Order: sequence, then C-alpha cells, then structure tokens
Amino acid sequence: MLFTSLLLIIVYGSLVNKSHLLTKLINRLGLIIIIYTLLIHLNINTLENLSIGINMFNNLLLINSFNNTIIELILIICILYVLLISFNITGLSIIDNLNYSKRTFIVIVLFNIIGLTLLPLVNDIMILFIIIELQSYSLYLLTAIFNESHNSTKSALYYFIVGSIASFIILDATVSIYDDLGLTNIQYILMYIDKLEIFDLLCLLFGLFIKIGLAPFYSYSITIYSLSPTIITNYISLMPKLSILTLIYIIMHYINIVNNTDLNYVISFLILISMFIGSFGGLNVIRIKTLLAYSSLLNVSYMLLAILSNSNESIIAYIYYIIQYSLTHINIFSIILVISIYLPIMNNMLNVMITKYSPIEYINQLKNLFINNIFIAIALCISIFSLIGIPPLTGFYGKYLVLISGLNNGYVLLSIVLIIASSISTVYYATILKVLSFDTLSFKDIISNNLIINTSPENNNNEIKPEISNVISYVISSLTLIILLIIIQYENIVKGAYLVLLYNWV
Amino acid sequence: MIASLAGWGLFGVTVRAYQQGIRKVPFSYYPLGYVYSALGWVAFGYGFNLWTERNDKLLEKRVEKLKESRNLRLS
Amino acid sequence: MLVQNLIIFNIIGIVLLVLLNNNNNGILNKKSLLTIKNELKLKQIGLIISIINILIIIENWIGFNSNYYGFQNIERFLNIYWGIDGISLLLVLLTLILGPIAILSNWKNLKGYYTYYVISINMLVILMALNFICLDLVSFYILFESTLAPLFLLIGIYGANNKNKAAYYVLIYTLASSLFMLLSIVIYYIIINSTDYIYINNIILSINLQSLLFIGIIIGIAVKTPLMPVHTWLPTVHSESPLGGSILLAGVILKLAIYGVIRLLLPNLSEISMMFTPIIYIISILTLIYSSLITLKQTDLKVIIAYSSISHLAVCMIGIFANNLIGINGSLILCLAHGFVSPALFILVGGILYDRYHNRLINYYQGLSTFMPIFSIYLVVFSFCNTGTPLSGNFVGEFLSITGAVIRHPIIGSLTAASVLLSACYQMKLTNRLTGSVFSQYLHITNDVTNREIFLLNWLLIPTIIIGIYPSFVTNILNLASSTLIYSVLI
Amino acid sequence: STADLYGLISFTPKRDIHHYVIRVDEVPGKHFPTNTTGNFGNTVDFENLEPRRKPINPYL
Amino acid sequence: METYELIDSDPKFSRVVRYFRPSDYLTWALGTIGAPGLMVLFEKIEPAKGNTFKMPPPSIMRIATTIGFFGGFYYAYTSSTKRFWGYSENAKEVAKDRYEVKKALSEKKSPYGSSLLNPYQQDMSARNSTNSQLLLAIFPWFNVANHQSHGIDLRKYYEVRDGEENWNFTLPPLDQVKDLDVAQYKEYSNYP
Amino acid sequence: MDLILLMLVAVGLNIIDIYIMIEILIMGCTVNTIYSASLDNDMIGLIYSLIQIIIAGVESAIGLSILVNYNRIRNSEEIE
Ligand SMILES: CCCCCCCCCCCCCCCCCC(=O)OC[C@H](COP(=O)(O)OCCN)OC(=O)CCCCCCCCCCCCCCCCC
Ligand SMILES: CCCCCCCCCCCC(=O)OC[C@H](COP(=O)(O)OCC[N+](C)(C)C)OC(=O)CCCCCCCCCCC
Ligand SMILES: CCCCCCCCCCCC(=O)OC[C@H](COP(=O)(O)OCC[N+](C)(C)C)OC(=O)CCCCCCCCCCC
Ligand SMILES: CCCCCCCCCCCC(=O)OC[C@H](COP(=O)(O)OCC[N+](C)(C)C)OC(=O)CCCCCCCCCCC
Repeated sequence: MLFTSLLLIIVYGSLVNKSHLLTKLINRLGLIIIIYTLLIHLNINTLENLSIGINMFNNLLLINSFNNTIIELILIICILYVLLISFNITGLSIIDNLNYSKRTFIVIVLFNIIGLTLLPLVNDIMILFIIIELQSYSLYLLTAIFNESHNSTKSALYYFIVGSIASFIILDATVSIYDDLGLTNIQYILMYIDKLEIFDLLCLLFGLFIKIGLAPFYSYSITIYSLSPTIITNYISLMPKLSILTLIYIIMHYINIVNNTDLNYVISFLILISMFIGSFGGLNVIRIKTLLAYSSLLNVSYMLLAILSNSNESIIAYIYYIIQYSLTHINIFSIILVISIYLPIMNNMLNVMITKYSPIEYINQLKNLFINNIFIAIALCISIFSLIGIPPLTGFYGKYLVLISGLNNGYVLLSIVLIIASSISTVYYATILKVLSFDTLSFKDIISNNLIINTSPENNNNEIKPEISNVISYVISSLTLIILLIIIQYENIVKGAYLVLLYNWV
Repeated sequence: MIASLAGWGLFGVTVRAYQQGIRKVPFSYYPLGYVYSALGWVAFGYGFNLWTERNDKLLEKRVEKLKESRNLRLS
Repeated sequence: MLVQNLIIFNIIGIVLLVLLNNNNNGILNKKSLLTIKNELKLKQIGLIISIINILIIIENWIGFNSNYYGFQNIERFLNIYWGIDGISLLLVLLTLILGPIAILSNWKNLKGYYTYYVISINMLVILMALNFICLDLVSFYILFESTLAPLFLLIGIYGANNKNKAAYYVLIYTLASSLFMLLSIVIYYIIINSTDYIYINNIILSINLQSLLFIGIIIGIAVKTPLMPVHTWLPTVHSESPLGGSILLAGVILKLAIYGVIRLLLPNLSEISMMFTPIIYIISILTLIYSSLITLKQTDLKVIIAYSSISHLAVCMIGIFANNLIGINGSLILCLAHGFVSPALFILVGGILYDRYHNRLINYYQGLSTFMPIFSIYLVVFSFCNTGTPLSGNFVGEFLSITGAVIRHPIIGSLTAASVLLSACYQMKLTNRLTGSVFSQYLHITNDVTNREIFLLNWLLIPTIIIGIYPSFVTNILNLASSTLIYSVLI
Repeated sequence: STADLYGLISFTPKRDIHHYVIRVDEVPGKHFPTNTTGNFGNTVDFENLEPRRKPINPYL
Repeated sequence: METYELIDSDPKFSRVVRYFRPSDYLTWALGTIGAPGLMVLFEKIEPAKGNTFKMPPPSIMRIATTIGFFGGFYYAYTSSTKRFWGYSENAKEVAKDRYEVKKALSEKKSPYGSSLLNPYQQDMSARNSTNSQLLLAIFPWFNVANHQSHGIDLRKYYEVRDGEENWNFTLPPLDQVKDLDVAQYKEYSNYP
Repeated sequence: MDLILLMLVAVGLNIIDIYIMIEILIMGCTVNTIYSASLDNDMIGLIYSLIQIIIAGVESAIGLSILVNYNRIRNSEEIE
C-alpha cells in the first residue's frame, strides 16, 4: 500500500497547481494512506503466527513477532506526526503556513516510513546496506525540505556527512564478514557464528551507534536537532531510533550466542559515557531543543542497557520503554508547537532574534504557561515528570523495567550510574517546570495583551471561540491522560509484552 | 462486559473534558463532543478487551510448555 | 472497600473542583461568582472533602479486630493488594486528620489560586494515606515518590523568598535517595519474583546480599526521616514551604520513614538489622545531639522548629530499631505525638507570627506576652509538650523509646537520655525569649490569636494530652501488630 | 500464582554455539540458473532428504 | 492458536481473487469509498481553511477514490490469502479447492498449470513470492506464475472426504499428470 | 602510521574535499568485495560490488545537491 500510494501521490502532487490548501489536502491523503497501511498490516500480521519467524523474498527479509510490534508502533507514531502537517497546530497563518508550503513534505515521509519499517526485517548483508541507505537518504531530504532556510540546509550538510561516514563503517563491517565467510544471508552467517570475528559485528554496531547519536558521536545530533525547524526536529530525533534500536536488538541477540564478554565491555563503556554526557550536558543550556537533545541521548542510554542485557526481561523492558517514550516525545513536541501562540510581541538588550521555523527556541519562552493555559501547562508537567520517572507515570515503569533486565544480567555499575544520571538530569527537567509555574502568584494580576494569540480577530463577540484547534487539542489530551493513568491498565499491557517473542519458544 | 465498556466510555468523556480545558471553552460547549469522544474510546475499549482476552489464552498455552521445560530443569 | 472508595471519591472531588473553577477561562473576562471571598465556595468544598476522607477510614475502623494477627480488610484494586494492620490503621488516621488542618491553616494567607492549593493538599494527603495500606514493595515505592510531583509545585508556587532553592532541594534529595531504595526493590523482584509483604517476609537471604539490600533501603529511609548527615534539605524546605506544606511535611511525610523500617527492613531483613543496629544507634544518637546543639545558634523561627523535628525523629529511629516491644511502641507513640505537636509549633511560629509581621528573624520578637497573652499560653504549653514534659504524648513516646534503647543496648542506649536535657535547652531558649522582657520595639500592637488559629491549636493539643494521659487507646491497637517485628531466639 | 507466572516467563534458557535458532527451512542448490551439475561436488540428495528441523510455535 | 487446513502456502493471484467472498467485495467497496469519506470526515472534524465546512475539490476526491480502491483490494487480497494459509476459517475454500484439483487431476492436467518458466525459475519465483503478503501493506508482490512450491502434498486429494462421493472423479497416478515434477524427468535427471 | 590518524592530514580543507574522502573510503570497501568475490569465484560478491557502486553514486548526488543549495543560500541577494 505504501509503495503503490506513494507513486500516485508523487504524480498527483506535480499535476495540480501549487496552493497551500492543495498541499494541506494532499497531506491528509498521506494520513489516509498510513491508516490503510496500518489496517492492511494488522489484518494479515498477528503476533501468534509470526512467533516462529517467517522468511520473505528469497530470505532477504525475516519478520517475527518482535519485528512486527515495532512496525505497528512506527506506523502509529507516523500517524500522529502527520496530524501536525495535516491539521492546524496553532491556527495562525504566519506560523501554520510553513507546514503547507512544501508539497514534497508528505512524499519524503512516505519514503522514510518504507525505510523505517523494512530495516528491522533485514536478513541479508546486501539488503542491510541498501535499506540503511534508503532510511538515511530520506532523513537528509527531510532535513533539507526547507531549502530557503540557512540553518535547515546547514543541518542537512552536517547530517549527510556524518551519516555517510557511519554508512561506510556499516558497509566496511559487512564486507569484512563476507570476506571471512563468503556468505551474505544472516541465517547462513549464524551457522558460522563461532568462527567469524565477532568484533566485525561491533564495527557494524558502531555505525549504528553514530546514527542514533550515542556518545562519543553525540555532538552532531545535538547540533542538528537545535538548528532544524521544530517540525523537522520532532521527526528526525525520534523516528530513526525506533528502527535502528530494534535492529541493534536483533543484532545483539545474535551476538549473545557466542557470549563474548570483551564486546559487552566496549558497549558498556559507551553507555557509561553517554549517561555522563546526557545528564551533565543539559545542565547549562538555554535552548529547549538542545535540552531535549540531551534528554534523547539519555533515554537512548537507558534503552541500550536493556538491549545490552538482551534477555527475556529485556524484551519486555525495550518494548514497553520504546512505546511510552515515543508517546512522551510526541506529546512534548505537540505542546511546544502549540504554545507559540502565547509569545509576547515587542512594540532592546541582547538582540534576541526569533524565526518562523522555531518560534519557541529558549526555555524561558515557556514563562507564565501556568497562567496562559493551565490545562496545557499541567499536560507539559505530566510529560516532564514522566521523563523524570515519577511514579505511577509511564516513565517510571520504563526505568523500573530497564533496571530489572540490567540488574538481572549483573550490570551493577550501569544500574547505579543511570540512577545517578536520572538524579542529575532531574535538575534540568525541573528547570522547565520552574519556568512554567513558579512565578504564578507574583504575576497573576498583570495585563498581557501583547501575546501572539491576541493578534487573532474575533468572529461575532457573541460566540465562544476556542483558543486551540480541535485535532491538536484532542491528541494532547489523549496522550497526557495515557501517561498519567497507565496504572489502570499496566498489568494488562505488560502481559502483552510477555507474548512478544524473539526465538524464545521454550 | 458492559462494566468494562462503561469505564472506557467514561475515559473518553474525561479526554474530551480535558480537551475543553486546553482550548479554554466552557465544558458545556458543543455537548455532542462528549458523545463522539465516548464512542471512540468504547470502540478502542472493545478492541482492547479482545486483545487482552486473546493474550490470556495465548499465555496459558505457552505456560504449559514452560512448566514442562522447568520440570526437566528441576532434576 | 477502603482503598476503592478513598480513591474514587477523591477523583470525583478533584474533577468537581476543576470543572467549577475552570468553566470560565475562555476570554469571558467575567467576574464569576465562585471567585468571591478568595474562592470561598471552592475552599469550602475542598475542606468538606478532607473531612469526608476521615469518615471513610472510620467505617473500616469499626470492624477492626485488635486480637487478630495479620492484615485485615484485604482488598484488590488496580491489580494491587491493599490491607491494614494495627500499625497502619493509626498512621492512616493521623494522616487524614491533618488534612483539614492543612487546608484551614492556609484559609486566608495565600496570594491566590486557592483551588490549586486545596487540590494539592487533598492529593498529598491521599497519596500518603495510601502508602500505609499497600502490601508490596513496588506499591510502597510508587506512593513513596508520587508525592514529590505535587510537593515540588506546591513549594515553588506558594513558597517564600527562597522557594526556588527549597523546591530543588526536596525534589533532588528525596528522588536521588529513593532510587537507591528502588535498586533494592528491583533485586527482590528479580530473585524472588514478587514484592509482596508476606511473601518476602518468609525468605532468608544470604548475609552478604542482606547487607547490600539494607544499605540501599536505608539510604532512602535515612534521607527522609531525616538523619545526619543527609538532613540538610529539611531546614531549607521547611522555612520556605507554605504553612500547609510544612504541616504535612512535619506531620506525615517524615513518618513514612519509620513505617519504611517497619515494612521494608524488620520483617524481611531481620538478620542484617541486628548487625546494623549499633551503626543505626550511633548515627541516630549523633543526629539527636548534633541537631540539638545546632538548633541553639539558629536565628530563623521556622528553621529552629525544623531542627527540633530532626532531634525527635532520631529518637523515633532509635526506638524502632530496639528489638523489644517497649521501644517499638514508644517509637510509634512518639511518631503520633510528634504528628500533632510539630505542626502546632509551625502554626505558632510560621502561621501566626508570620501572617502578622512577615519576618522570621528571632531578633524582632520578645515580650509577646504583654499584648499576645493567648499566643503565649499556647506557645508555652506546646513548648513543654515538645520537650517531653509528662502528661504529653511526647513524653510517653520519648520515655519508652529511651527505655527500649537501654534494654536493647545498656551502654550506648543510655545516651538517648540527652533528649530530655538538650530538647529543653533550645526549645526553652526560644520560648523564654518570645515571652520575656518588654514587648519588642520593632513590633506594632495588632490582633491576638483569632478564632481559626485557636481552633487549630486546640485540636492539635487535645490529641497530644489524651494520648499522654491514656496511651492505651493507642497501645491496645499496636500491641499485636508490633509483636511480630521482634527477632530473637532465646535458648 | 503471580510470582510463579513471572518466574516462568522471565527465565532465559542458555544459548551457546551448540544450541540456537537458525531460520533456514530447506537446503539450497537444488536448482541453479545454469550448469546445475557442476564438479559433482553437490553430494546432497534431494530425492531422499531427511526431515528438517521444524520451528516450534509455543502458541500451538 | 485457531489454525485451520492449509490449502496453498503461496496462492496464485487469480486464485486469490476468484476465491473472494461477497464480504471481500464488500470491504473492497468500503475501502474505495472510505478514502473520500475520510476526507469529508477530516473536514467535518476540522475545516482545512478557516472555520466553516468546505467540500474538498473534485480533483482531491478523484485521487482519494483511487487510493481507496487500491487499499480496498489489498485488504481484500489479504483477507482471502489467510484462508489459503489456514490462518482464517476456510471450510468453503477447501471444498472448492478440492473440487478444482480433483477435476484437473482426472483430466491428467497439472493442478498448478503449465508454466513458461524452466525448473529453476519456477523454484525461484516461489522463493520470491511465498509469504510476500505479510508485507503487502508496504509494497506489493504477487504470485503470477504456475510453480509447484505450494506447500501441499497432492496425495491428500486421493482420499474421498464427506460430501465428495457424488463427484465421481477417477484420479490417475501422479506420474501420468502432465507438467508435474514427478512426471517430467524421464530421460535425463537434470532436464524436464 | 594509521593509528595516529595520518589520514586526517591527507584530507583537504574544503567541504568538497570531505566528499572525496567519503567516496574514496567507500571505494575501498568495493575493491575488497571484488577481490574476495573473484578469489572465491562467487558471483554473489560481484552483485554486492555492483550494488555498492550504484548506491555510493546516489549519495554522491544527494550530498552534492545539499552543497549546491548551501552555496545558493549565501548568494541570495541576486539584485540582478
Ligand atoms: C488542654 C487540652 C484540654 C484537655 C485537657 C484534659 C484532657 C482530658 C483528661 C482525661 C484524658 C482522657 C483519659 C480518660 C479517658 C477515659 C479512659 C478510660 O477508658 O478509662 C477506663 C478505666 C478502666 O477501663 P475498664 O476497667 O476496662 O472499664 C471501662 C470499660 N470500657 O475505667 C475508669 O476507671 C475510668 C477512670 C477515669 C478517671 C478520670 C480520668 C480523667 C483524668 C484524671 C486522672 C488523670 C491522671 C492523674 C494525673 C494527676 C496528676 C499526676
Ligand atoms: C480532568 C480529569 C483529571 C483526571 C481524572 C481521572 C479520570 C479517570 C477515568 C478512568 C475511567 C475508568 O474507570 O476506566 C476503567 C476502564 C475499564 O476497565 P476494565 O476494562 O474493566 O479493566 C480493568 C481495570 N483493572 C485492571 C484495574 C481492574 O478502563 C479504562 O478505560 C482504562 C483507562 C485508560 C488508561 C490508559 C491506558 C490504556 C490504553 C493502552 C494504550 C497503550
Ligand atoms: C465508532 C466509534 C467512533 C465514532 C465517532 C468517531 C468519529 C467522530 C467524528 C464526528 C464529527 C466531528 O468530530 O465533528 C466535529 C466536532 C466538533 O468540533 P469542535 O472542536 O466542537 O468544533 C466546533 C464545532 N462547531 C463550530 C460546529 C460548534 O468534533 C468532535 O466532536 C471531536 C470529537 C472527536 C472524537 C475522536 C475519538 C478518537 C478516539 C481515538 C482512540 C484511539
Ligand atoms: C489522585 C490522582 C489524581 C490525578 C489527577 C491530577 C489532577 C489533574 C488536574 C488537571 C486539570 C487542571 O490542570 O486544572 C487546574 C487545576 C485547578 O487550577 P485553578 O486554580 O482552577 O486554575 C486557575 C484558574 N483560574 C485563574 C480561573 C482561577 O489544578 C489542579 O487540579 C492541580 C493538581 C495537579 C498538581 C500536581 C501535578 C503533578 C503531576 C504528576 C502527578 C503524579
């Protein structure tokens, strides 16, 4: 469905005239395409049938119940992201017209979704290289979709160069394995898992670690996420991690067969450093997206501990954590896009310049959100408390399940370090909440008619005009209540994660 | 099963009621929104209950094999 | 029935207050009718909700059997088992009684946003009350840390000048230390596959593993009582938090650490607790002695009371780690007696003087008895309760705690008697100054204690003296529950 | 029961170089695009192939 | 797991479409009109421009109908495929499958059909297309070849089941059926 | 000489010189694939080599367009 509908959309977009409305309606067609893709995928793929692992296309691909869950998660999160470009985020044309000015925005997303979903399924070194290029190229094209933006193009140049170096590392690792064994299929290579050099697969993981922004390669991702438009940063900071981490889990599942503890130590070294950088890095920053970039680096370190331990408790930890972290990531960026409407307008020191791509760029632009919109401010507080790991929010069970798998495998040091890392990173998570609310009483009775929202007109002065659009408000309401009230269904959700198997069987 | 679907619809009422606070409108604005929201989460709730009922059936079948596997180990 | 009704009713109460007070946010710019008299109706609804929560625990108290061994009212709700014993029942009632007091103490001394404050108070009370009725380690940790989210925002919004410092201190000291307690809980769930109270109480772990688990848990407990040297968060948090936040912090939040010893250490790590008791006694004794001498040099009224709380909770820690019934009962009674006297002293010091003069420096106040005689009576009466004068529940708690320490360790447990002298040194140095000499030249004569502040002081004093004269109201309930915690094999 | 159920699900049986799961269902090389009979080094008889290792489905 | 009888591990494209139930055609129509209908619903939920409802232009409804038409067929194709695989209830399809195979066997014709492909290409085609429906949501791939790798043993068609006595098919031995592997390599073992 | 990262001095001081290094580095992987495939008499390795060449040429074009548009952004006044 994805491939077939992409071709029609590519041709149709080039046929009709260029207008903001037509691009917005074409984006809604992309929303329908992903929904049909999800319905078709659900209709044919079921957890019980895929438990064994089924080969497709001359064994080039291999789908199992662990791969299938991530594919559905990718489709669901991609549905939520397209609502941002398919509906009004703020309702004001000066801000929202950006999401409708590029007709190839939806085409690139559909190109990348194909790469995202196929990557966890790779069963051959030749197709591993091809797909990892397909995913990477679409990310570069999305990072440069706004080609009239100096920062957006500069990020895409940085993204291309770093991601090409990682791809060469990935290709160099597969060529070394082919040279050793003369084989290309993963299952054939598994027959010689005891005789090939296992560190040839660590080189393969190193290229994958660059593409997820792990330390010491964290610098480029922190730079790129801060320079890119908030709508672009929302996608590129989350989507590559859903697929690559799932692929890393499958590769580490094969690596654990031979039980090379030297390889386990190198990865533990990268996790340890990433916890230190992820926590201490965000303490002295003023940009919200730079802060979230370190948050992403920290949460990836938590998941990689579950991936490194790689046991029955690790499947449950990784599966639950990746689902709840994606929803928290989506919820936070949705609020950040919305709350640009409460920005004061001049009518000056430090000569602060704010652009249309990233109206919310500094943490202190979130000031007085507790006064402007209490329900949204609480929704942002709930999400930030979830990242902190305050029970009984979703983020608590994520850290709890990660710790179980890590401590069960003897990773005493990394379990202690992450809990120290969690405490250190709480300092900059709390600073968001301090900005939102702590000045409520000393500012409650003030006259603020200089906001961006005040520039909007009024219809009749007898109607009730909602200040936030319908779709974006319902998504924020739904995700926030899921994060808050996960205790009700936590037992049933974790029983489902018990059934997701990766060649466990018996 | 009505009691379970009753709670899911009440969750959908809460979702809509929370949304009204986000948009800063009175909670009585467009009362049809609660009916729409309630049914949308009853539908999700009904599918959720089928998912959990399936999971318990699958878990029992897997547990039987796991117990046989554990009995061999405990010797 | 208890947990299910206590949660469902309060959610309806939380939603009701939000619906009424937020129905008019939408550029109405109106004047409403619930916003009059500092949101009087919204305050009154929240005040009623707090009292009704006390009625719910009573309905389950009427059926409580003091001659039954084990948890009662065993319930399943949200896939969690909830139960009550003699120890838990009294701590739940203490927690819920302070709910109305916290709301009424801040009845008219907030700059605004009364609905938010009332919800957070009722939200803090229920989460703390639910922490005494959970029956597994993970549920204990969930409720142990869930209070940080509302408490952090309560301090930062309604706090004093240094509220930003105090909000960070409470969030980071308590969250970082509790994560070490989470490590021990994760270990229990890994090797035993359950965190249920009864299940883990029967398992004996290796003496080396019991040491690691004890240290993880004791780190979380020691910070939250607090004990030296991890006590530095409390004086800063108490001086900046609102009056209701200080009442709940000084009345309930600190008592969760003693209940943590009762659940998470004594019945499951019994062998290693005996090994650690000398270390616990040394830390607690020095916590008692150091905090008393440090309290002498303090110059802030609300910080003096904060350091007074640390001295008495060191005595509670000493009693609960005695391996006899006398010490355990003494520590529990002292927890309840402190749960009334300490909030009362914050009302006198940070709720009456501060609401009139807005300054907590000791140098501004003296001779208050000349124009505030009613304030001086309550100040003097609660000062003697705070030093463990007989006829007060504090003395009964202190005497049995000291006696339990002497029975447990005759040599070093005798140092606990310094609580009698040292507590009177700093408490009667402050009271002798507020009621001494000529009425201060830096103060203008104003109103004495009002009816609301008389009401708060009377209903915190009354339980202290009833327990002090007839503690068997409490000891009868605790007798069978406390006897299960003792570990000894006499031959 | 809850403690027992978690013990079964969370137990991870050991994997080494002697027992692990390989998802190959049939032997390759029955047909080649050209020159299927090469140096006659293909000693596998596809007329009398022994039964393969069928994967285990735990839900069946 | 509620498994059923395996009919064809890699059903041919024509067989899948022919074995559509009336509900499969119904879902094909629902997909076709579900895409324009969702464009109306999205506008109803939140208008694209301004605050008033506006019907989307006819050109959008034209491309939407085409997208739904392909989506409706892919859903119906996967619905019918599960019956061949045995994942879904297929009692009707087994009876129809048995009649067609027994009819072709009695005529000494291949149940699979004659192929333009040589033995390698028939095997290669089955390798490419078998189980490809699991990714039909991502990109399409169909079995449009007459290969013999269908995961079934034709000896099971030589036992008469309940409700098949009135068919009176006299089945020859498998070595007389044209275009089958067991009746192809007569003179040389590497040439059919 | 390799472990002290002598290759960092051989790369020129323009953004395009980084592009050339990437092409040369990837070309080293393909030469290694061709060498192994020829020794083994394996056409699967040569199919891999052909795929690498086509894919490596795709990213060369995608990276060039980014650098082309980056230079256009600087020369943006275009009053002519
Ligand atoms: C400033 C705050 C304002 C409050 C200040 C004053 C506080 C109130 C003072 C009283 C405190 C409450 C304690 C008394 C409550 C009643 C206790 C009780 O239940 O007594 C029971 C007693 C024995 O029980 P039993 O044999 O089982 O028969 C009863 C069966 N239900 O049966 C009896 O024989 C009852 C005997 C009761 C005697 C009267 C008690 C009143 C206090 C006077 C004695 C106090 C102790 C003496 C201290 C003098 C100074 C050293
Ligand atoms: C302004 C408002 C502030 C907050 C107010 C809070 C109101 C709470 C309303 C609760 C309604 C109710 O009672 O829901 C209850 C119903 C019915 O439960 P059941 O099917 O019998 O399951 C039995 C429940 N056990 C296990 C406790 C016995 O389940 C629900 O709907 C679940 C709520 C959804 C939570 C999100 C997680 C599930 C989605 C999974 C996606 C990954
Ligand atoms: C089978 C079960 C589902 C059935 C219903 C689902 C589709 C509802 C569409 C009706 C039309 C409509 O939405 O109309 C638009 C309305 C009103 O919008 P407003 O913001 O008041 O604008 C003001 C309108 N004036 C100006 C006319 C007054 O929006 C709603 O009511 C929003 C409710 C959406 C419910 C979404 C449920 C999602 C569940 C997700 C689970 C994973
Ligand atoms: C027992 C479990 C309960 C869970 C539900 C929590 C309450 C939900 C409130 C949403 C509605 C809302 O944001 O409403 C806002 C309300 C009331 O504010 P107000 O004074 O009317 O606003 C001002 C409007 N004026 C200007 C018109 C007067 O604030 C509350 O309620 C605050 C309670 C939450 C604080 C703690 C947050 C901790 C997050 C993590 C928790 C683990």
